[PDB]
Amino acid sequence: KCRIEPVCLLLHGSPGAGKSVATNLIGRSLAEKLNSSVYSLPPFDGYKQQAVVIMDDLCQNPDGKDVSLFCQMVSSVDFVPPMAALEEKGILFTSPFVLASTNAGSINAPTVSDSRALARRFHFDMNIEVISMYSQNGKINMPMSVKTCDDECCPVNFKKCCPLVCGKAIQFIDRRTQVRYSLDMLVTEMFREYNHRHSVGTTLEALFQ
Ligand SMILES: CNCC[C@H](Oc1ccc(C(F)(F)F)cc1)c1ccccc1
Ligand SMILES: [Cl-]
Ligand SMILES: [Zn+2]
Repeated sequence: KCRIEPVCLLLHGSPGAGKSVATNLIGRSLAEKLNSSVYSLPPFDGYKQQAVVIMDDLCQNPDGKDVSLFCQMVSSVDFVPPMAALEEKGILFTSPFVLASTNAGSINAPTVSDSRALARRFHFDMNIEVISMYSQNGKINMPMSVKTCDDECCPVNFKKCCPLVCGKAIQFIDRRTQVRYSLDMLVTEMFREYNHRHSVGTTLEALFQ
């Protein structure tokens, strides 16, 4: 149990809510801070210890295999993804971030213990809301949402701003506290938690716990 636990995000949205756009942008911003890239987990072909793993469109009813793998990934246990069937060598999983999206209001695992294990691991658990101006027919308008903002915007974690970044088009709502974030703000939060987990103070604290 020598690995720092990945920082994990779950986004709940609807099919047209731009869930995958959101995880892609959050993921890329975080990955760039670590000089790395994003890897989408095929539901481990192509995994190369990328800093950010994305799991898009989690089903509402994961089975025991889904639960088991996810709980390996998001933990402090050394974990070698299964690669034998791909005839590739075993390598330790080291991604410090895992982002997931789902259309489910609530994920329901097979047992309530399983549900507790998932809840423990989704540190950030947010609803996506698309702002009505930027949605037609239940589908987010990407041309509108990617259009560069004027200079009233100066983003923290991106080189330029658009409504996707600063909360004009999409917002993220904490499911426990109802606190609201722009995508940019959420990246700041996720990287702060990463820095917290990797700090000397935190790691030395664990010697006494
Ligand atoms: C095989 N069952 C559906 C595939 C699977 O769905 C999942 C649903 C939930 C979870 C968990 F456990 F909540 F993390 C993990 C996976 C999934 C979805 C997207 C990416 C990887 C795996
Ligand atoms: Cl149980
Ligand atoms: Zn903006």
